[PDB]
Parts: sequence; C-alpha cells; structure tokens
Amino acid sequence: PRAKTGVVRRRKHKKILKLAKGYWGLRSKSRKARETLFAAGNYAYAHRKRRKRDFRRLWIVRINAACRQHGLNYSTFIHGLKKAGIEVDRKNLADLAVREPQVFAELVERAKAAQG
Amino acid sequence: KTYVPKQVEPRWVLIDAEGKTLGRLATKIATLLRGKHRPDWTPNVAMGDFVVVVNADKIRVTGKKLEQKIYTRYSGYPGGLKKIPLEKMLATHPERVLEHAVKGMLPKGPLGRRLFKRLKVYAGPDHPHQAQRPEKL
Amino acid sequence: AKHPVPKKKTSKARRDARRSHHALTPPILVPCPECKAMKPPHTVCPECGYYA
Amino acid sequence: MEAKAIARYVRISPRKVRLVVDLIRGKSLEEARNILRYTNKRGAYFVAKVLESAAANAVNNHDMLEDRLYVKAAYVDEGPALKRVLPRARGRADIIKKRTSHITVILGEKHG
Amino acid sequence: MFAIVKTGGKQYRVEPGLKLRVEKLDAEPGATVELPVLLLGGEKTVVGTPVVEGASVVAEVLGHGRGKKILVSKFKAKVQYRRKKGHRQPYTELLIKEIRG
RNA sequence: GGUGAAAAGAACCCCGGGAGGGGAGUGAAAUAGAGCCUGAAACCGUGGGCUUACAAGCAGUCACGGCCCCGCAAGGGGUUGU
RNA sequence: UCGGGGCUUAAGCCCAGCGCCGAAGCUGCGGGUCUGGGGGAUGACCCCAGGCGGUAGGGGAGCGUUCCCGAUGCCGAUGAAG
Ligand SMILES: [Mg+2]
Ligand SMILES: [Mg+2]
Ligand SMILES: [Mg+2]
Ligand SMILES: [Mg+2]
Ligand SMILES: [Mg+2]
Ligand SMILES: [Mg+2]
Ligand SMILES: [Mg+2]
Ligand SMILES: [Mg+2]
Ligand SMILES: [Mg+2]
Ligand SMILES: [Mg+2]
Ligand SMILES: [Mg+2]
Ligand SMILES: [Mg+2]
Ligand SMILES: [Mg+2]
Ligand SMILES: [Mg+2]
Ligand SMILES: [Mg+2]
Ligand SMILES: [Mg+2]
Ligand SMILES: [Mg+2]
Ligand SMILES: [Mg+2]
Ligand SMILES: [Mg+2]
Ligand SMILES: [Mg+2]
Ligand SMILES: [Mg+2]
Ligand SMILES: [Mg+2]
Ligand SMILES: [Mg+2]
Ligand SMILES: [Mg+2]
Ligand SMILES: [Mg+2]
Ligand SMILES: [Mg+2]
Ligand SMILES: [Mg+2]
Ligand SMILES: [Mg+2]
Repeated sequence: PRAKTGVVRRRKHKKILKLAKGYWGLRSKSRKARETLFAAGNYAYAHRKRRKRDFRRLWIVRINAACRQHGLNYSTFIHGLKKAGIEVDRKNLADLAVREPQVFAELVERAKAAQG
Repeated sequence: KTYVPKQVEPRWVLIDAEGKTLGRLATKIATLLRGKHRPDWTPNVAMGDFVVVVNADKIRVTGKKLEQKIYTRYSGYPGGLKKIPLEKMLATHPERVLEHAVKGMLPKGPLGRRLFKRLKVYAGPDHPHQAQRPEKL
Repeated sequence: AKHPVPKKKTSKARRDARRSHHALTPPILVPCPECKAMKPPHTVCPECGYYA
Repeated sequence: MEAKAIARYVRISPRKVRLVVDLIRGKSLEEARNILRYTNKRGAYFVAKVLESAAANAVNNHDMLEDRLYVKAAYVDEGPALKRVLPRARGRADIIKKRTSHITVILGEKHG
Repeated sequence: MFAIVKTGGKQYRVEPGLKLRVEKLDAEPGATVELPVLLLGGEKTVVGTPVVEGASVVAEVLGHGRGKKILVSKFKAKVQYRRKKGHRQPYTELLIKEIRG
C-alpha cells in the first residue's frame, strides 16, 4: 500500500497562505510566507507583553501632565496617594484627569494634604 | 478604553529669550512643542502648542561656549567638514542656535519634524503678530 | 553569462515601475480641407489627394 | 449590453500588444479606428482586426448602433508560447519563447 | 454617576446601566453580584482609605462566555523550535444595575 | 493516457486572407468545443475598494485614528496615516 | 559627536536623604497541563499546593495520508472524491 502525498501538502500550504494574507509582495505567496509568519508570531507575543508598559507609560505622562497644573510631580502626587492610602488611582483610571477633573483636583489636595 | 482626543485648535505662545541659558530654554520649548503639558497627551498625533520665540540673539550660554563650541555641518563632498563656532552663528543668522537645539530635543520621525514646524523663531521681537501670543516664561 | 550579473531578481514592483515611462501617445491627427478625413498634419494621405 | 470579440493564439507578444490595446481603452469606436490606423506598431494590425469584428457583431448580432459604440473594455492575455532552440556560441544552446496572445475587445452603446 | 469598581484584578469606571465584561466570576448564569469593591463617585465619593466604606454597586451576571482565540506562538531560530498554541480567554458579562454607593 | 450517455463534432448567417471569434444549433452540462473531465500553485492581465511623490526599509507587529464594506446596534472585514 | 541635543552654585564630582520611574522578576484576577495531598468506600468530577526557558537527546499522548476487516453493509444525482 503506497500512500502518495495527494491533498495533504497542498492543504497545509493553503492554511498558511491564508494567515500570510495581506503581507507585502511575495510574503503573501509561498514560504517566504511562513518565514514571515514565524516572526509575526514572536512579534505579537512580544508586543502583547509590551502593550502593558505601553499604556502604563501613556497614562503617566497624562497624569504627570495633569497634576503639574496643580503644581507638582507625578513623583509626589503618586507619593501622597500611597500615604493617602488610596489604591484608587490605578494609573489607568487617572484618566479622570481628562474627564471629570474635579475628582482629580480633589484627589490632588487629598495627597497634597496626605503629604504634610 | 483610554480617552482619545478629537481635533482641536492649536494654542500659541510667546517667549523672550534674553537671559535664558540656551539649552535650559530649548528643553521647555521642546516640551511645549509636543502636546505634553496637556493632560490628554497623544503620541501619534501632534497637538503641540505653537511656540513663538523672540530676542533669540540674546541667548545666554554658560562657560566658554561662544568661542569653544563648534557646529559641524557635513556637506556631501571630499573635505566637506564645515565647522562653525558658536559666535559666528549668532553674529550671522542667530535664530539658528536656538532652532539648531530644539530640532535636537524633538524626536526623530515625520512627527518630530511636523513639530519642528510649529516652533517659530526670530531675534527681535516683532514676530508676525496675528492673534494668540500668550507670553510665557 | 559572465562578469557582471544581476544580484537579485528585480521585483514585480521595481519592474513595473521602470516601465512607467513606456506607454505610447496616440498619433496626431487633423481633419483635411478636402475630405472629413483624418491626417497626420503636414502629410498628404490617400483617398483625398492634394492641390498645388 | 456588451459586444465581445476575441482573437486568440495570435503570434505577437503580449507585452507588445498590450501597448496598442492601451491606446484605445475606453475610446469612441470611431476614435479608435483612427488611432489604431495611424499607430506605428505591428500591434495595431491585430487589435484593429479584432476591434473591427467586435463592432460587426455589435451590429449584425445585437442591433447595437455603430455610430454610438465605444471600447468599454479590452485586454490581452498570454497564450502558450512556442519554445525554440537557438544554438549559441561555444556549444551552449538557448531556448526562445516566441510568445502568443489572446486579444479581446468589447464594445458598448454610449448612453441615452 | 461615576464610580470606580475593582473587579477581577483590574478596576473600571462604571455607569448607571452599561454592559462591561470582566475577569470570570463564580456567579449564576444570570444572578446578581454586588461589586462590594467600589472607589469614588459622581460627586466625590472619595475613597479616603483603599475601599469606600458604606458603599457598593449592583450588577447582573449577563452570562459568561469566552473570547476570540489568540495564537500565542513562539519560534527560536538556528534551533528547530516552533510552538503554536490556541488560547481563548474566558470573560463573564455584566449589566450594571445599581450605582447606589 | 481521459469530450460526451451518444458525434449528436457545431448546418447557416455575420467580421477576417486565414486563424479566431459573434450569433444560430446539439447536449443534462459547451468556462464538456475537440491534446476538450476535474483544472490547484507559481506566473501574466482587466475592473473595483483602501493607500502612496519630505521619505529610511527582514517589510512585520502593538496602538489610535481616517476611509470602504457586512450587520438594526454592540460587532466585524478590508486598507494604512502616525 | 559625550548615544545625540544640550549641560557650569550643573544635567559634572564627592557626602547625606526622601521620593517616583523602571523586566516576561514578585503581586493581583482568570485559564491551561502535569505531579503530589484530599473529598470521595468508589469510578466520577471538585477543591488546595506546587512544577511547566531549552540544542544534542531520553520519555508520553495524539493528529492526518494510503490500504484491509467492519461491507451481500452504510452515504451518494435532492450531487461522491477532489
Ligand atoms: Mg511524499
Ligand atoms: Mg497592510
Ligand atoms: Mg504589478
Ligand atoms: Mg553566436
Ligand atoms: Mg558547435
Ligand atoms: Mg534572530
Ligand atoms: Mg464532422
Ligand atoms: Mg461558430
Ligand atoms: Mg441559410
Ligand atoms: Mg494571399
Ligand atoms: Mg480549424
Ligand atoms: Mg454538470
Ligand atoms: Mg467550470
Ligand atoms: Mg483550435
Ligand atoms: Mg488546444
Ligand atoms: Mg484557473
Ligand atoms: Mg468596495
Ligand atoms: Mg506627504
Ligand atoms: Mg471595502
Ligand atoms: Mg510573575
Ligand atoms: Mg495564577
Ligand atoms: Mg476539567
Ligand atoms: Mg499552577
Ligand atoms: Mg519557569
Ligand atoms: Mg519544557
Ligand atoms: Mg527546567
Ligand atoms: Mg491507490
Ligand atoms: Mg451543489
């Protein structure tokens, strides 16, 4: 009994050419395809771990940029808040600052006060 | 999902350079250029103020700089070296010394350069008065 | 087959691009005094002949 | 309504007719005939011929009105090439692809 | 009115009535968990200590589910090592009912 | 190596020197039309959508945004500016 | 050319201090799998703790291809394979 290749490999190829859709020129036609997808994989997994630090950052700038209007460092604003005992500002949600600034401004004296 | 700015009108500014340590001055002018004192900051976007500087020619600079500090400008050719000392700069077109140092603190991309275009410099004052101008410091 | 040779297959892009100045422009035709016929200017053209 | 015409297996090279076809894409039929006529290229004498018949059917086959038909679309496709050998210096031998075309024009009545 | 509830590792601004998905919960197919975790309010609830004391927010487990699968795949070169993995993260769905702090 | 069940192998008209086509006709089917079942891939083309002429590139990835498309919306798809 | 811009009671050097930033480390929430402990007389499934970078290589469980029994069967023109 001889098992010719038949469908099998054609199918495994297609599978990838699919993933490789929209890639530049030849990378969407082959095994340059695969090589490309290979790296793509690693890039995302790596970038998914980055997307964290990505925002952490974006947020901070946003805050530091805010509480500098009330005259101070993210470096101390954040400090007060630790003293202030408030876990509230998960940096994510100090996008208060952008909308509903009152609560921020409040949050400010709050740590200002918390300071000394 | 984090907030995201929509289109906005660009705030302008005006600065007086006289007495300012050139670099220390550039730094701010930079941080203004990126919409980075605003709290709704956005990297990919370019909503920076429109910093306008005047009395550039007067920029203080510490140490022996004027004499000592050299400006390299490499033309394309054999021995295109071209070293220009800090004084000759101010002495002839001086706006540069400031320009030539914000461009420096601006990031590198197309955006960086979009920004370098917001910044407008004269030694004067007498900048094209237009509207905004909220002096700063 | 020898000394200088192409280092990489030029790409579909790069190829087609070089080709950008390849397109031809249509002839220059003008109606004649005689017929409603179409002529390249400054010619004579059959089925129409000419005077003088 | 379209009036198709295809002449296939023509012994001119694709890359080479494409040029002429490109000359008349979306032109008035009366216009084309004139262009194809005074264009300097072996290419036309084919695209002509195939264009001319495109019109014929348009007319003796679809009532369509000559005086108002235009080259809606036209194109040319590569048909199978004639490989020939070519004894080349120092013994090595090369093979020449004498390529081949399927020229196609399709007319439409203008408007209303 | 604003209120920042902290459910499942992470915290969310929350409104009178809005749908929001969160780190999976043990709740019924359609019951009511109160997010006893709450911080802030539409008028400075202000969370002096970590948690706000006499406060909370009601929500309805709309119905658990799972998400569009991700392809976590790894590849080290020169070294014949490739690893492809499917991983759809599960996510329980919330209709926010009572803002009532 | 392989039209189709059967040659029923396309009369006849039309453009063309022919080739080849367009109609007409046969057939269940003719993108089954004669190296004609199926007809993948590379490769060439035509039309459409998004995109691109101050810009630096293992060509992807992460994010936001604009446009186009499927859905009542929540959503998704395509594209790619930064 | 100190990565660069730029820096001079500093953005340098020494001494002391409080902050904050900062990895795929540690935490939190969710989920895999395997090993161990337990419930359970039991199988079952559930809970708790822990291990889970990897080339040469050892070990385990699977997926698909052709063929044979299951076929004098079953699906198939209301459409098999591809
Ligand atoms: Mg094989
Ligand atoms: Mg793309
Ligand atoms: Mg192309
Ligand atoms: Mg010779
Ligand atoms: Mg010989
Ligand atoms: Mg490598
Ligand atoms: Mg016969
Ligand atoms: Mg016929
Ligand atoms: Mg007759
Ligand atoms: Mg003859
Ligand atoms: Mg014949
Ligand atoms: Mg059929
Ligand atoms: Mg077919
Ligand atoms: Mg034939
Ligand atoms: Mg043939
Ligand atoms: Mg095909
Ligand atoms: Mg479209
Ligand atoms: Mg441009
Ligand atoms: Mg679209
Ligand atoms: Mg960890
Ligand atoms: Mg865990
Ligand atoms: Mg289980
Ligand atoms: Mg574990
Ligand atoms: Mg480990
Ligand atoms: Mg391992
Ligand atoms: Mg180990
Ligand atoms: Mg066999
Ligand atoms: Mg069917």
